[PDB]
Amino acid sequence: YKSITIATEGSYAPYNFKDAGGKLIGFDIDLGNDLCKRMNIECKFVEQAWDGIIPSLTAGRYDAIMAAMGIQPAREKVIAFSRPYLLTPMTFLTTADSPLLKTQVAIENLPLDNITPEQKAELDKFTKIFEGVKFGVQAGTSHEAFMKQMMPSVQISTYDTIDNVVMDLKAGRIDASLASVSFLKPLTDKPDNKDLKMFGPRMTGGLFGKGVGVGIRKEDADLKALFDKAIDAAIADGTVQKLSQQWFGYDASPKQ
Ligand SMILES: NCCC[C@H](NCC(=O)O)C(=O)O
Ligand SMILES: [Cl-]
Ligand SMILES: [Cl-]
Ligand SMILES: [Cl-]
Ligand SMILES: [Cl-]
Ligand SMILES: [Cl-]
Ligand SMILES: [Cl-]
Ligand SMILES: [Cl-]
Ligand SMILES: [Cl-]
Ligand SMILES: [Cl-]
Ligand SMILES: [Cl-]
Repeated sequence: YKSITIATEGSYAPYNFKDAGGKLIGFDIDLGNDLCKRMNIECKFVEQAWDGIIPSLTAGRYDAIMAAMGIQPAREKVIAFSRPYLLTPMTFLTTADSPLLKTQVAIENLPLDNITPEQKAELDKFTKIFEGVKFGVQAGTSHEAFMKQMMPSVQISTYDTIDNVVMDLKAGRIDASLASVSFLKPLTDKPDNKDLKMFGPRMTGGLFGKGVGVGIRKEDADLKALFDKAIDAAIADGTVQKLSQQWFGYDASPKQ
C-alpha cells in the first residue's frame, strides 16, 4: 500500500461532517490522516451515504470506512474491523421539559453481553415507559437494531440522517431518540441545544459491539494489521485522547 481511499458519512458531527467550505472534517478525518501518516500511506477521504457504506467497501469503491462505525457482530459477518479506536456507551435523548427525564435509573452502566434478570428488568421498565412515546432513529444503525431487537413494542420512525432525527425531536414530531454518548454529549453541550437532554442507562456490548473501528475488507488482512499497529501507537502516545477532547469535549479513547 502507497495510497488508500477512506469513506465517511459527512453528516455525523463531530465524527465526520462538512465545514463552511464543504470540506470533510471531524474526529474520523483527523484520526484517519494521523493513522495514514504512521502507516506512511497517501490518504484520500470520500463522502458516502450510510445506506451503501458497507456494500461499496466490499465492491471495492474505496479501501476503508472511518464513519463512527460500531464493531458490531452483524457487521463482522460482512467486513473486518480494526482494533477499537474509540469506546462509547449508548444512551437516550429527549427534550428538557420531558416527563421521561424524571424516570429513575436503577443501572447507570448497563452491559448487554450477558443480560441477567436484573438487567432485563431495567430494560423492560424503559420499554414499558417508552410505550406510547414516538421514537426516532437513523436507519441502518446499531440504534435501530437495538430498538427492533430489545424494545420491539416501541413505535420507531427511521431517518436517512441523524440531523433529521434531531430536527424532528426539536420540532416535537418524535418524543425520544437513542445514540452514543460520544454523539449526544457534544450535541447537548451546545448552547443551541439546551432544550435537549441525555437520560437513562449508559449501555455497552451486545448488538452495540465493542467500540468504533475502521471497516476493512476481510481479505485485506495486511491493511488491517497496518491499521491495528497505527491505532495502538495513536492510543499509547495520547493522540486519540487529544482528538477525543478536541472534538467530543471529553476522553472516549480506549486503554491498552
Ligand atoms: N451514521 C453513523 C452511526 C454510527 C453508529 N455508531 C454509534 C454512535 O457512534 O453513535 C453505528 O455504528 O450504527
Ligand atoms: Cl451531525
Ligand atoms: Cl473494483
Ligand atoms: Cl469507523
Ligand atoms: Cl422535567
Ligand atoms: Cl433521574
Ligand atoms: Cl439514531
Ligand atoms: Cl406500537
Ligand atoms: Cl429522513
Ligand atoms: Cl418530548
Ligand atoms: Cl445517560
